[PDB]
Amino acid sequence: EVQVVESGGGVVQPGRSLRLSCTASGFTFSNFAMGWVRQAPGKGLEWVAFISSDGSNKNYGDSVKGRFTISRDNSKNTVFLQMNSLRVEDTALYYCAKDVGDYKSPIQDPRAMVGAFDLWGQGTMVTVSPASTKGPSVFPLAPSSKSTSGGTAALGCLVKDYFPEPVTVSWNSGALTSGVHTFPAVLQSSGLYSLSSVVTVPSSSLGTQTYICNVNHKPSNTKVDKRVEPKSC
Amino acid sequence: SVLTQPPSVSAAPGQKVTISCSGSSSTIGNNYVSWYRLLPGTAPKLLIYKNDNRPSGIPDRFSGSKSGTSATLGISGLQTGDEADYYCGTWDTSLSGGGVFGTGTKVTVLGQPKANPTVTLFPPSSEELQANKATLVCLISDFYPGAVTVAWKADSSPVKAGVETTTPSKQSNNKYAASSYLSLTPEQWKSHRSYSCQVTHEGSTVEKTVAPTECS
Repeated sequence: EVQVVESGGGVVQPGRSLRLSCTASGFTFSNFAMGWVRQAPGKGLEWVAFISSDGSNKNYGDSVKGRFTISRDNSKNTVFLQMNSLRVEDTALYYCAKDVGDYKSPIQDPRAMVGAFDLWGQGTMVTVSPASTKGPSVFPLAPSSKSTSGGTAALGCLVKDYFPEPVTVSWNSGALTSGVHTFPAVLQSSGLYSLSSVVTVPSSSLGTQTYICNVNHKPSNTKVDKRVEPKSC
Repeated sequence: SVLTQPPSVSAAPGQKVTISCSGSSSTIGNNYVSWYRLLPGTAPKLLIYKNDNRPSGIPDRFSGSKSGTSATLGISGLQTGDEADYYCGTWDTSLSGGGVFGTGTKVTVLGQPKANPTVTLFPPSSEELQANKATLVCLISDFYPGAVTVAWKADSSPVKAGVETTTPSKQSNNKYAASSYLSLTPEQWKSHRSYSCQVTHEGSTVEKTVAPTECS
């Protein structure tokens, strides 16, 4: 069967270069255009680069012009993406993809460029950050000052500016699990991650029960316990 | 450069859904439209190309069409494995750059009751402000289908810069949650009368507002 496999991804500092490779098998490689497409977590699909069967005709997505170069070696069934002058914003999963091609106006026309990809790889991840390992700063998300009677109240902690992933969070050392949700992280333009954790609790408990979020960041050997209390106003 | 899609479409198992893709004559009008499915931990998959052609192996419950400035993907016989994100795409060869993809649509195969989100908007903590930073945190929970749109306002004006929003994540009760952040300077925070988080879900928008001058 037709297959495509990327490699070369990793964590790299801004300014530096990285070369991704894609090897194809199971079809006549020289009869099809190939391309690279990327997707950053929480964002959409973005065209990176495209190259004709013979390697002569190339094009690039606007965000990468003059920094990335695509090439292929038809004797080795390989496509390359040379990435220069990397930015935090180039952080993404990078897919190698095969153009669907088309016939001669049934025989295969190697000059075809359809721009529709009928075979994609699983992708290789590229993360761009200037950061060294760094433990988080934890800030409280205090319950509403209007939750003074009954009902329920959301409270949380904002876990900011750590690297690399992951952080895990518990509440009251694991005593509190119902109504707890810890969100996926966001990569900031700084190249550091942030996330939030929230718990919903009875409003009547806010004056009597202590709530502490316990943050664990093993990469930096850091744990933080942050008491989240009602606001004074 | 923008192919617009609805953020969410849904139906019960066995029913049919359609997903629209809207653009202009420069893109959709003149060029072929393709459609893709993607699902985390899988390679994306081509469903339709050249407006309405199925590549080998794609069954006929998938269809495509195009008229004027909008194109459409149809999926009949909806089944659980169809829950994924769908993207249209086209390539305008009359410009030097590459192709474009649409804004994306989550298709949900309805398996539980619809649930409207609870929205909680946290102003910057005094602690964070003392650290010379300011993050508004909009936490959105207990909704289904698991797709929302989030927009921010400063006073009455839309804000685009400084916004980050996470993809909805399954909760332990099997509903979904999402988070959105608006990063400001302490000056910006104190400079406005209010800020609002607006969350749109299935025909409802819920807006929460906070103010530097009030105890939320």
